[PDB]
Amino acid sequence: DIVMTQSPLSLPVTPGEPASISCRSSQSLLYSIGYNYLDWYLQKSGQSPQLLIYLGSNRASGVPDRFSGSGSGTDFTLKISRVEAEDVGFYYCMQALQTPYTFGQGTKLEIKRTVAAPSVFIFPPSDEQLKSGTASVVCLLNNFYPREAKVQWKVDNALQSGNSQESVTEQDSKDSTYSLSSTLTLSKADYEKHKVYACEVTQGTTSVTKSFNRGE
Amino acid sequence: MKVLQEPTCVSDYMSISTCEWKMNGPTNCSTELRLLYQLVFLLSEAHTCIPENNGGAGCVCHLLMDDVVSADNYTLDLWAGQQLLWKGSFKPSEHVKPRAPGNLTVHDTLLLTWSNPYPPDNYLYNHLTYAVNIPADFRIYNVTYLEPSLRIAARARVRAWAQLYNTTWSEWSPSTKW
Amino acid sequence: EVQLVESGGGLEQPGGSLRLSCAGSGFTFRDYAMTWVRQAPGKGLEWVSSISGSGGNTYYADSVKGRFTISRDNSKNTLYLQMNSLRAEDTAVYYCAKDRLSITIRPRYYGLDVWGQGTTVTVSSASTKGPSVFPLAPCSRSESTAALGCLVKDYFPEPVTVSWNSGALTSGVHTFPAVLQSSGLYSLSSVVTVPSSSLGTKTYTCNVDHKPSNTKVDKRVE
Ligand SMILES: *[C@@H]1O[C@H](CO)[C@@H](O[C@@H]2O[C@H](CO)[C@@H](O)[C@H](O)[C@H]2NC(C)=O)[C@H](O)[C@H]1NC(C)=O
Ligand SMILES: *[C@@H]1O[C@H](CO)[C@@H](O[C@@H]2O[C@H](CO)[C@@H](O)[C@H](O)[C@H]2NC(C)=O)[C@H](O)[C@H]1NC(C)=O
Ligand SMILES: *[C@@H]1O[C@H](CO)[C@@H](O)[C@H](O)[C@H]1NC(C)=O
Repeated sequence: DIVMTQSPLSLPVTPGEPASISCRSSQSLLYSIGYNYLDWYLQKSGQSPQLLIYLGSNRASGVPDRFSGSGSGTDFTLKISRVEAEDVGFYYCMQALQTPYTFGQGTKLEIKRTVAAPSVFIFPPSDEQLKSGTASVVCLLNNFYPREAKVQWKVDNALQSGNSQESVTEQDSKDSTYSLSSTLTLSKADYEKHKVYACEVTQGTTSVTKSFNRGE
Repeated sequence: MKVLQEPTCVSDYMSISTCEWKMNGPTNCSTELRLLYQLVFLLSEAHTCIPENNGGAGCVCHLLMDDVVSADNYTLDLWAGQQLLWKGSFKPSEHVKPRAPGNLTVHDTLLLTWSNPYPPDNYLYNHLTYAVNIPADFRIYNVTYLEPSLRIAARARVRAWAQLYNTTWSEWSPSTKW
Repeated sequence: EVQLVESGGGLEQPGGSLRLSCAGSGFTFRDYAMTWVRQAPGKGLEWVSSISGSGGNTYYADSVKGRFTISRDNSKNTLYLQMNSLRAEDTAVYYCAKDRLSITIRPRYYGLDVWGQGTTVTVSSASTKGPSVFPLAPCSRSESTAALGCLVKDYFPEPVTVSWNSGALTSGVHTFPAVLQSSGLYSLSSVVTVPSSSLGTKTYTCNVDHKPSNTKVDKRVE
């Protein structure tokens, strides 16, 4: 089958700047003159893939003038004239000449925007949860850049370790920030034993610490 | 029932492609035979052509072409009821009989105009060379530029040749009297 | 508009069978070829199967040859992948797509221009557990912008789809990717941000769907 080689894997850029993705097939995808069978797709994580470009350089209905296809035979290029916050996601090329339809590895497009502090919010476990004997405490960091951050849980000044998991969203399409949640898991036993719960968000030269008291 | 002379095809390189075959013993092609065909390309569909009679033993099929480019190649299958008689393939671009030129008009100067029957996006658009005949005895004029005209001072019909190998002459056009 | 809607995904056993489905509206189903694409978690796209608009020709990826079966009903405007004798690496999210117009002598292809929403197949020996949904509310001591949410804990398999006020509230929503807890279940949170002002007037519901257990949970949050 036709091997597609997509390049680069990683594409950091800056909003308003131009951007480029190459694609090299292991054979010619031209059938007749004007008819190369190479397609471009974007996938925003959580969403279904969507066509940008069909047959080398034809724009899909929905696709702005900013996105341009180019190339012939075995050499294809997708141009973005000025990048924007909603261009974030994963870019794929696909040959559609011979089965099996094959895909390039994929490009992660990532926006370099300016630094942002998270809004930090702490959440206690629901009364409803404590019946089932598990107490979950959730810290949330809202709309920050960059993805790098140190979250540390403290239980009455005691630095808990290896009883918490985290998750980050993809880069937001509107404001290019990230959001991160951190989840602490306790036995109901533990949650009664202690009072003051806090999560420390550490970024650069800043350490925000939101807290609550099981009492109030 | 047997195939005496295997299918042979000739396209006009745009819309029609005539395939003919002869048989051992007389056939009613219109009833007994069915020729299915499919452009050898991903996710295409086979289609059906109900033939007609060229004498007793001979059949003819006008296959519809969605235009033709050089790369095209079709798989031909001849059935009688549910019996396969013959398996084959053909490239239409490979045996060409050009379409006839069109509206032959007249106009110091004597200008003759005609229509190139193929549209701009077709290969034969700019690969046709024209022959012009000029009652009693005549005289020919080979036009070999892209413009479909002719000029001079002091029957009259036009035909067409194509820059190909297995090619022939077009039918003559409607004719005018100067 | 022109839509494709998928169904028939859940948890099946290694060695089991499953049948996928693709309802399609807004055109002549029969005129068009259709394609199945699959995406393993983390990994990229992978073409699975394709079929002409007549039913005439089928095309199968090697690693599924003989096992999976492509089929269509052009009166009911529906397309099926008949997954048989499943292995562990059949675990992926499955999409269908409008491929090439095939009625005509020459196919016309304008890309995979319409996509289905996806449906998940998990091939495992553990048992399917519907979700637990607890609210996420601040500890009150009486801020300009408030942060609400729902936590969705202890479910198997994936996926879960989260909504807010039956789709009516989109702004400020962040639904987090699911993590695997070491017990072998999935946890996920979903948070929103609202003005302090509209807290007394407006009401705030989150809509959790877990098709693999046929469970649907609604939590009004306070
Ligand atoms: C081939 O067979 C068909 C069908 O028998 C012939 O066409 C018709 O024949 C019937 C009698 O079977 C006539 O009464 C019809 O009026 C005919 N219809 C038409 C539209 O002609 C056909 O003539 C046969 N052809 C040959 C060459 O033998
Ligand atoms: C046109 O397409 C047909 C496909 O049907 C080709 O015929 C095959 O050619 C290969 C050559 O490697 C042989 O192995 C097969 O026996 C043929 N199969 C069938 C079903 O016909 C043909 O090569 C193509 N080319 C031309 C010039 O017509
Ligand atoms: C003419 O016909 C023969 C059929 O066998 C073929 O080999 C030849 O190459 C044809 N024409 C062209 C232009 O290739």
